[PDB]
Amino acid sequence: MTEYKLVVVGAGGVGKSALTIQLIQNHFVDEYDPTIEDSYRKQVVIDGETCLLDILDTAGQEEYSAMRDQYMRTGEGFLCVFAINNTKSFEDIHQYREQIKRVKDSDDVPMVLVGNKCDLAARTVESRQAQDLARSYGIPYIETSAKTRQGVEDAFYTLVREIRQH
Ligand SMILES: Nc1nc2c(ncn2[C@@H]2O[C@H](COP(=O)(O)OP(=O)(O)NP(=O)(O)O)[C@@H](O)[C@H]2O)c(=O)[nH]1
Ligand SMILES: [Ca+2]
Ligand SMILES: [Ca+2]
Ligand SMILES: [Mg+2]
Ligand SMILES: [Mg+2]
Repeated sequence: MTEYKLVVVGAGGVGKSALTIQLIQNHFVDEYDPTIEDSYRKQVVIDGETCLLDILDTAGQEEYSAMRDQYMRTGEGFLCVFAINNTKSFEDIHQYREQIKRVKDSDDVPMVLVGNKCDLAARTVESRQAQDLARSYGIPYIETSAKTRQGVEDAFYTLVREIRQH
C-alpha cells in the first residue's frame, strides 16, 4: 500500500504534538511536554485508498534546529503549524518554509499551512493574513483545534491530497 511521509513543523508550543496525537490516538494532550522527535504510524483509508501515514512530530524548540535538515530531506509533505494566538509563531513559519525550499531544492514542495488553537479567543493572527501567506506559497490554509478536533483530519488528509497533486 502507499505510504505517505508527513512531517509536522512549527514553533514551540503551537500544538504539533497535540494535533498528531489527536489524529492518531483520538485524545487531547492538555499538558506541555516539549518534543525532541517522535514518530507515529497509522493505516487509514483516504479517498478509497488504503494507505500508511508515517508522521514525524518535530521539535519547536530552537535549540534542536540542527535536526531540521535531516527530517526535511526525508519528508514528503509538511504540515506547517502556527498558533492563531501567537503572532511570533506565524512569523516563524517563513524560516521553516525557506529551509524546506532549500533542502528540497524546490518551490513546489507539498505543504499545508495550519492555524491551530482556533478554539481560543485570544486571536492575533486573522484568517485573511494566513490565507495570504499560504497563497504566496501555493498551498492551502486550514484552521484547527487539537482540543475540539476541529479541522484535524482535514489538515492531515489535505496534506495527503497535496502530496498526490505532485
Ligand atoms: N486551547 C488549545 N490548546 C492547545 C491546542 N493545541 C495544543 N494546545 C496546548 O498547547 C500546549 C502545547 O502543545 P504541544 O502539542 O505540546 O505543542 P508542540 O508544538 O508539540 N510543542 P514543542 O514544539 O515543544 O514539541 C499544550 O498545553 C497543549 O494542550 C489547541 O488546539 N487548543
Ligand atoms: Ca487529556
Ligand atoms: Ca510552493
Ligand atoms: Mg511537541
Ligand atoms: Mg493585526
